Amino acid sequence: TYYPGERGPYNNNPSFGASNPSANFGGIMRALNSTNFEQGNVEYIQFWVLDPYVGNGESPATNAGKIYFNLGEISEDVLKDGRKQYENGLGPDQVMVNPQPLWGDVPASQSLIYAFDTNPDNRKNQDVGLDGLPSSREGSIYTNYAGEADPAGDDYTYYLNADGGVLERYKNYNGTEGNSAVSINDPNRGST
Amino acid sequence: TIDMRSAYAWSLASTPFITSINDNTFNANSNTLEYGFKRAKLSWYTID
Amino acid sequence: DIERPITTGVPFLLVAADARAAGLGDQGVATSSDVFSQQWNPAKYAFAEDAQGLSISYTPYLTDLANDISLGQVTYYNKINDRSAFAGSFRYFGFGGIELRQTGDPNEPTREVNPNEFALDGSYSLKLSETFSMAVAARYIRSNLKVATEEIDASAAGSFAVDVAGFYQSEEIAYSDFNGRWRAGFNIQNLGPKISYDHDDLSANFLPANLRVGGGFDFIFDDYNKLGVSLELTKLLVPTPPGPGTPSQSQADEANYKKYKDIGWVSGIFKSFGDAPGGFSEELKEITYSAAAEYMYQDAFAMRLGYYHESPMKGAKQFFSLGAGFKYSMIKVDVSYLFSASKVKNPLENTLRFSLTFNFGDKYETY
Amino acid sequence: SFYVSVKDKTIKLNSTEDVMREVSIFDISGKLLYNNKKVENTEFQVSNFQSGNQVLIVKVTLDNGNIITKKIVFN
Repeated sequence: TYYPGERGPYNNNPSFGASNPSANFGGIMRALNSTNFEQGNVEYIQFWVLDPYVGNGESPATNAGKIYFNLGEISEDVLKDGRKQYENGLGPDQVMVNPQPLWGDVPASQSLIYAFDTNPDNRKNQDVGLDGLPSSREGSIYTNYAGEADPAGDDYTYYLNADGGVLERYKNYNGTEGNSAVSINDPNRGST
Repeated sequence: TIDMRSAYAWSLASTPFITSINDNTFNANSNTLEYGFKRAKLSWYTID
Repeated sequence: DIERPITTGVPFLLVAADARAAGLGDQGVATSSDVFSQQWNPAKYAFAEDAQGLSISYTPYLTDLANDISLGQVTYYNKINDRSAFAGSFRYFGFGGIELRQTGDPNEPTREVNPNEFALDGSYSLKLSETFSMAVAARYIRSNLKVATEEIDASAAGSFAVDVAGFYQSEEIAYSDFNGRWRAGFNIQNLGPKISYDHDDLSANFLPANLRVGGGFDFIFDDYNKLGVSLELTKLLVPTPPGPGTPSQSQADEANYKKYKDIGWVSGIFKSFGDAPGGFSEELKEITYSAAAEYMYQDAFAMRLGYYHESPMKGAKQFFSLGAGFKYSMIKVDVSYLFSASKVKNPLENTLRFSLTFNFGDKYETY
Repeated sequence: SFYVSVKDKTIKLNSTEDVMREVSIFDISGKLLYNNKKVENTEFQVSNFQSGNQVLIVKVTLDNGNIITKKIVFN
C-alpha cells in the first residue's frame, strides 16, 4: 500500500506537501539466497497482481504509475552515510561515532551478533529505528518535523493496536522504532 | 519457482537510481538528507 | 480417468479403520457383529456376543517412505442388557512428530508439531425387535493438519455429525444342505454442518455424508464351519460439483461453482440423488459396491476375501482384499492386505493392516 | 547425528561426517518432488509452490547404502 502524498521514513523534506506526489517513490528490498542466476538458469520474474482499477475498492483511473524491479548489487546503506546501522549496538553506555553521522546515532563498536538481549530497559534504549534516535532526539536531525510526535516518521504500530480499516492498521506496521518489544503480551506487539 | 512474497523478508530500500548511475531522479546521488526527500510512505504486509 | 470426483471435507472419515472390514473389501454394514462395528453399523453392537470389548487398529501409510504415518482406531463397547449397547470409538490420523528445525546450532530448543486429524464418536444401539436393532451416533471431528507459520494460521477446524444406523439379523434358518442366517443393515453417516477449514462461512466444505446399505448370508455347515457372504452398496450424500458447463467461457464455470457451493448440507443430501446430466443408468455411476466372503473355523480362525469397486469415473478405488483372523482365548488378531486393480496408486497398497481386540465380561446368547 | 533444516524453503542436510550419496524428497502423497544423485552436504532448492502441502519426506542414501529418513515441514 503506497501513499505517494505522505512522508516516508527519515524524509526531512521541508516542502513535501507542496511537491508532486507522482515524483515520489516507495521501495523495499530483500536479499536472494541463490545469487548465481546463470547456473540456476533464472529466466523471468513472475507475479500475479490484482488489478487495482477494477473491483470494489478501486483507485481512480487517473492514478497511473510504475512499479520498478531491480536485480543485482544494490546498496544496503538505507540511510546513506557509509556506516552500517545496527540498533542492538545502541544505548546510553555504548560508544557512538564521535561526530553524529547525519541520520542520528551509529554505534562505534564492531557488531558481533544481530540480536538484542532480553532486558526491557536495554530494549527501549536500542529499538529506536534505523536513525538510532529514540524519537525524543529526532527533532535535532529531522528539523522540519521537530514539532511532530515522530519527527523521523519511523514509529511502529501493531495492527491490532491501531484504528480504522485494515489498510490504516498496517500503515505503520513497518516502522523500525518500537517494533521489537520484549514481551509478546505488549499492546504494541513486536512483529520481529 | 522461488517465492519472494514473504513480507518479513522485505525491508526498507535504499534510494534507487532510475535510468543510469548519473540520474538523480530520486536524489540517490545526494550525500545529504536530500537523499531521502522523495521517499513517500509505503506499507508492505500480509493481512493477518 | 476420474472425472468430477465428489469433494468433501475430512475424507479420512471414509477410510476403513479396522483390518477385519478392510479384508472384506472395506465393508461392515451387514457383516456379523464385532468390536469394530461403529464405523460401519453401530446398530449391531446390540447383537454382540460378549458384554464388552476393546480394540486397537493400526493402518500404516507410505510404509516404504516413512514410519509413524498411520490411521489408528480405538473402540470400546459395552452392551448392558440383552437389548441395548453403548459404544465409543476414536479414529486418529497423524503424521507423527515432526521437529521444526532451522539448524541455528544443533542444541536449539525445537518446536515439535504433530499434524493430525481425529474423530471421537459415541453411539447407543437398541434392539427394537428380536431380530432388528437401531443405533444413533454422535461424532466430533477435528482437523489439525496445517502447521503454524507466519501468515499461516494452524487453528484446528471442527464439526459435529450424527449417524443413524439399523441392523437386521435373522434367526438360524435350516435349508436342504445347510442352516443359514440372513443379515442386512443401513447406515446414514456424517450428517452435520459443513466444516470450515479456514474458519469462514463463505469457504466451507461438505461433511462426507454417506449412505451404506448391505446384506449378508451365512452358510453354516457342520455347526462349526461358517461361510459368510456379504454385499455392500455405498453412496456419498454430497452434491456432485459441476463439470464442463450447465448454466463468457469461464463465466459459466464460475457461476456453476457458485451455485454448487451455495447449497446447504441438508438440501445437499437430497440433491445428491440427481444433480447430474445423466439418467438413472448414469446415476448408478455414483454407487460403489463391495462383495466379501469370510470363512470361519471354530469361530477362532477366519479367512476373508473381498472385492471393492468404485466407479472409475469418480475416485477410481478398485481392489481385492485378503484377510485372516485368529482368536486365542479372549484376544482376536486380524490382518488384511490389499491388491489394487486401478490405474491410480492406492495409498494402502503393499500395506498390512493390524487389529487387536480384547473381549471380556459376560457372554450373551445369540437368537 | 543426521539433521535436516529448512530456513527459507531451502532444505539443508547436516550429517556428522556421514557422507551422503543421494537425496530424494517426497510429498505426503508419496510423489517424488526432487531427486539428486550428487549430494554435497548442501542446500537444495525445491520449487516453492506445492499446492498447500507442508510436510515433506527426505530420504538420504549414504555411501554404505543405509537410508536416513526425516519428515520436515516445508516453510
